[PDB]
Amino acid sequence: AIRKKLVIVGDGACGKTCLLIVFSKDQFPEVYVPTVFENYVADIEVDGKQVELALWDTAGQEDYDRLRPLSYPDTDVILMCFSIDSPDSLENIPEKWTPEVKHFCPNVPIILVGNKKDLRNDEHTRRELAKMKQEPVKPEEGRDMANRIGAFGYMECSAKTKDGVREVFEMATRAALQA
Amino acid sequence: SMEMDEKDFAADSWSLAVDSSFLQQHKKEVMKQQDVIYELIQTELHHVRTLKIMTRLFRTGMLEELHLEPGVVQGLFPCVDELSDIHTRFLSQLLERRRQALCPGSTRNFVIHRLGDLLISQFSGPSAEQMCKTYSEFCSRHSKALKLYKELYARDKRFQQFIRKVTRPAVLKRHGVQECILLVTQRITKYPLLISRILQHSHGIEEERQDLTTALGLVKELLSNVDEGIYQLEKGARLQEIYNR
Ligand SMILES: c1n[nH]c(-c2nccs2)n1
Repeated sequence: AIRKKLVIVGDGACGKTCLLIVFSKDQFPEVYVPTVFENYVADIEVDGKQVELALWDTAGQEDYDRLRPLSYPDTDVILMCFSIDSPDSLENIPEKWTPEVKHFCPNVPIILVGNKKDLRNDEHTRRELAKMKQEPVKPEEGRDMANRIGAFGYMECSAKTKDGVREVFEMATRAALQA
Repeated sequence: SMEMDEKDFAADSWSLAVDSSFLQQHKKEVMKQQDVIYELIQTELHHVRTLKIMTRLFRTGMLEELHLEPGVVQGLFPCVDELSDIHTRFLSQLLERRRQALCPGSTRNFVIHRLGDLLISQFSGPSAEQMCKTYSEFCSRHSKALKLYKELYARDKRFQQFIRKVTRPAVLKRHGVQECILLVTQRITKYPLLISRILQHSHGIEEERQDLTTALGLVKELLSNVDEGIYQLEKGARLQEIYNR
């Protein structure tokens, strides 16, 4: 079991903390949803290979440009998150996060992840966004952004229902194992 | 951590830690406030435990078993005793507030109504100056500590055996040397998230809402000061590289 390091980046409202919690517990919390995530080492077997994947969150570091890069040393795979209920979080992907992650993590694979995919067909979400002349991010808009930033791949998930969550972390492990 | 505190913070939430007959006596908004205060204290207990692994397991084990060159153990674990002193004091104050709030005849049923004042005290005056000085120093030495660790693990046989030996137990899975250093660096940026969510459920008493609003502002001032005082030290970097930054 080789050790690999994963870091999740993205805006404060992208759902990165929730995603790490749901994966690490293999359950959406039924009693209390934690505010923060410390770290975790997941045992994962992907395509016949056993890996210990250390998980780290960047939540709370978004406003601190000198503290935030301390999370990046020796990272093996980056999960770059945006929320499907927020086209504004997707616009900040090529603007701020991509040049930062390419600077501190050169040649590290980046997986662009569309979170909260359950909200794409949510009526309250569609009504709220229409007031600011917006709509939920379409899957093709996510793919095009991923292609544009040179991401290893594009994936979507919902921490609420767990759909796609296992797949995201298994693919992150595969990317971490590549040359 | 000591068994008494581990057991008091074993449950996933305050609502599962207290007796179900005690939980039924409170309003929904009080349960939400108490679950977030419990997460703050539980994560502080874990953070103090991380600092004890660094001082007692790693640092002390290297001094008593290995023959490292002078200044190597300090370089691997910068400011660990000052950090341990800051957070053990803060944890003691948090656990004393919980202890005083316990119902007579119970070691688990409590409600903390006055957290704001404790947070204002921790994040102002001499203790905020010490946190700012200690984290500005620690975070500026983060890169140097990681590089020093990597060199020793790859070139010193006895150091590699030591690390593999003390990190072998399952309870150390998340707590290798580099993992402890990043857990500590990330701790300070967790405080605003926890405080803001406690504030969200503390509108019932206006003085408490005001105190948590002041505490949140003080924590953000501390973080801004620490962030502005960081510059990664690099062993071997020449003066020309520094004054041309
Ligand atoms: C080059 N691209 N992004 C950067 C950053 N420096 C500090 C925080 S982000 N450098």
